[PDB]
Amino acid sequence: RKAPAKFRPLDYAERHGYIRGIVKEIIHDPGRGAPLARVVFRSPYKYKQITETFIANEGMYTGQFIYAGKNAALTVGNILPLSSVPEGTVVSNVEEKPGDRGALGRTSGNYVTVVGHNPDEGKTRIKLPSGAKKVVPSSSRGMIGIVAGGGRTDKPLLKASRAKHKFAVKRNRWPKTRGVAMNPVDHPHGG
Amino acid sequence: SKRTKKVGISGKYGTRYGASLRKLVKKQEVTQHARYTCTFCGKNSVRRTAVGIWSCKSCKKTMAGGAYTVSTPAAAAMRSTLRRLREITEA
Amino acid sequence: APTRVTYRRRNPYNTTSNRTRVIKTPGGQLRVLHIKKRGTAPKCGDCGIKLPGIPALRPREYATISKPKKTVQRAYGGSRCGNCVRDRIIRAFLIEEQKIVKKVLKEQSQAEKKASKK
Amino acid sequence: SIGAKLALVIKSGKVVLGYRSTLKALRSGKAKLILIAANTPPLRKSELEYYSMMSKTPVHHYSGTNIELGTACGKLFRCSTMAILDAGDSDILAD
Amino acid sequence: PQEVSDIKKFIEICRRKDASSARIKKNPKTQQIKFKVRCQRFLYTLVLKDSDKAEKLKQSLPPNLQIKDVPKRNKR
Amino acid sequence: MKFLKTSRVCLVTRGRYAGKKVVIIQPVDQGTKSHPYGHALVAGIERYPSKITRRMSKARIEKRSKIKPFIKVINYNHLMPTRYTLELEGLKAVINADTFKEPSQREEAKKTVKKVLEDRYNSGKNRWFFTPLRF
RNA sequence: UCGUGCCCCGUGUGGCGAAAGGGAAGCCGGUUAAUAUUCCGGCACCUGGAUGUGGGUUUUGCGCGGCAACGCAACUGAACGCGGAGACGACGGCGGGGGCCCCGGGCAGAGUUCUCUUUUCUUCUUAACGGUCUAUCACCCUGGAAACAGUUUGUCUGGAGAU
RNA sequence: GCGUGCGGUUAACAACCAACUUAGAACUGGUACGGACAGGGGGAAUCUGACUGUCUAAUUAAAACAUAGCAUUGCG
Ligand SMILES: [Zn+2]
Ligand SMILES: [Zn+2]
Repeated sequence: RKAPAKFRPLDYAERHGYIRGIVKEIIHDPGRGAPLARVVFRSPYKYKQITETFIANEGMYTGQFIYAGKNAALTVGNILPLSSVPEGTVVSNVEEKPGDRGALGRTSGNYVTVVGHNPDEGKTRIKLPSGAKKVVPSSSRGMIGIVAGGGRTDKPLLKASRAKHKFAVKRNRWPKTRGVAMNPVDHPHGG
Repeated sequence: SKRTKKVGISGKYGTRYGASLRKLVKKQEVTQHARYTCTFCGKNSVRRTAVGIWSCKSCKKTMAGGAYTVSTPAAAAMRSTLRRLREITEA
Repeated sequence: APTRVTYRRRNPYNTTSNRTRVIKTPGGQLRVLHIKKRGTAPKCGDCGIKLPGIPALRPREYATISKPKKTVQRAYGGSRCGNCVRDRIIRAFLIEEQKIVKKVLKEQSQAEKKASKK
Repeated sequence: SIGAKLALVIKSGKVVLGYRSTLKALRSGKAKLILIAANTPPLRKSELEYYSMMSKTPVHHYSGTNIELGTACGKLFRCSTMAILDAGDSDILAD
Repeated sequence: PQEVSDIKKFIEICRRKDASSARIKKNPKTQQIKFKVRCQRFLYTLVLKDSDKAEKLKQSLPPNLQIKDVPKRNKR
Repeated sequence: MKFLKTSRVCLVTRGRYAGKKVVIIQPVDQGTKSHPYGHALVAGIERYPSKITRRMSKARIEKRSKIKPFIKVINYNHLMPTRYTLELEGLKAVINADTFKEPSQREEAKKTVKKVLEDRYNSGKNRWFFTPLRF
């Protein structure tokens, strides 16, 4: 793992217009089921370019121009505030608050559905992958589309070694000893 | 000259893990090892690099896709209703 | 004839910095010779292909050879390949021409809008 | 209609298939029509459009891929772009 | 070590200031004669066919340069 | 209609002069024995004049307005034609096929090309030809 | 020069941590009771600095040639940027190279020899560093392929231009 | 010695060079012939744990533990 998967920080260009970036690499991230996309943007304030790391939606490719901002088009890979999208649009890496660089719908094959808009108080009702309903500020950004790599859990692991390889790069506890297989000093289920 | 009658690519697992689990893993293995026609250059050279990543050997384009297939039916349906929503929004 | 050899340095492990080859000396004796790692060909910054005409050396060895040996006499020579340079030239020309065309179309639309308003 | 017209042009008139021969026809100035497939790379597409603009040659954007364009030309290989030098008995140029 | 293939270059090398010494090696089995001049960085060798003109090249060599014939045994 | 004619402005895409702008002196569509393909005899700019600002002195302007030319036989496949045209009376038959067989004739041809191109540049016309392509 | 000022830039923050990771550069011969890629002889290399000579470039001021891939002893290049190298898994078969093993002839030496054995055995070597001519991949030019062709042990490649 | 324009696919022929496998046959010794060495006993069933793997270093290696698969609960 090199860099965290975040949006750009919310700046003037994304607040008032759009900025174009180019997808240079689509890379594998260890411990994550979803591929990442490296996108290069211009810095509006200096000559040097800025490289960002997004969670890649399905259909994104190297050499593609994506657009991030209020006036960006409704196209897969583009990053828009939720106030700029119609109802029924599915998005990924949705910010809980504007500027948190994305929190919801991040794992492979998952997305967040924009259910409704309340423009009077500037709120947006969304549906999460767990089925929960949520209200977020309408200026929260999301990337149009579905996170790539879906159907990963359909394949059986079939082998203790494949489970071991999955969890060794993830730090999760493996193998797992049952509590009832333990002595009473170790677990409340012990004995 | 068919060498196995049903196991196919699952013959490498022998008699282990159960018939149903071998049959379930077979479909993912076949799709994830197949070659696919590139949508950019038209050649039959797109193969899986890692999970969710599909690369074309000829034109060197790398695409984010499904875990074991280049495209997901949910993603294709998403593209269709996205194009409908874009037409409604623009018009 | 004794054919078996020893390391000539104090590292006894077969690491990537411990590469040896066998030589026969003018004294008629088999011996090892510690060798460096192979050089790596420079690669194009756009497509990643190996750049023709450029030697493959360890990085500090390039400081010891002259400029014409480290480059190709062309724009982006020794950094980008000829095909990628040609693609850059054609793309730059065509995109600037399209920018002029779009500017002309925008000026015509602005003139039409001004005439409609007036 | 464009497929039937292409078949008639293949039967009666004269064509060249492929990028380099299409460029040679545009340079010679005897090219009557240029067909460009949908999945042609945009840089090559812009270059072919610029060459046709210089030579005053019409351009048709074929909606199929290079596979479909090769099949429509009646070949067993792909074709990203093609040039019609003689319409033959078809009316493909009058459009 | 470097091999010089041109007589004019060899004469310039022998006339250089850092030319400390020179020696003549005779290989009668191959019928050849080698003129070796020791400079600061390199030892320069001119290889010739064993001939009277090759012998007379010694007179065209500079007089202040010390010139010695190689013995048959290299005694330490 | 043919466009690879005399006074056509083209871009060189391969070779040591890749990216430079040339004007076609003579088109050879049928080819010759030495170059059996469609090619062109061109004159172009190797070193573009530098930018001139309003506070520069006259000596500095004269120094920075110099042009280094070149002449070339080039394949059609290594040219990118442009809609621009550069009509120069002084470059009419400045080079031929036998110009490239003698080093001194190339020198005289390049001197003539330098004089004509610097005259046109100082006139202020055809600014696209004298600005370098950025790529 | 209102002489005791003004301008530009933004990225942060120091150190330790590998005699198996990364990494500038040395080979051969001889030598001691005991050290040796360390001593001695010969032949080299790297890094840094200063300043000459030759050669190069320039009166078309910062080289020339090749369609091209690119070549050639040189052949200006600050700020600010881009890129490459350092820099990378495991396993399988295939091809090239060094070394070792094996076979034959020849000179010299040694052993065997009741009989046989033109016999059995031993030495026959060439470093770093350089010059020069070559070496799979790949790339360039011509040209436009179905009666499809090229092609690996392994079926990949070709109008996105194959043979 | 190369350039063409031809002409022909019995080179299906000559010259030179080279190594290891495979099959077939006669003859011949025999108490032995993978002659030492090296090197599965096989089979019918029952219980039991799916399998590969792991532990009580110094009395227990197992129906114990783990494992893939399955099910439930909490968390926006
Ligand atoms: Zn492709
Ligand atoms: Zn490239």
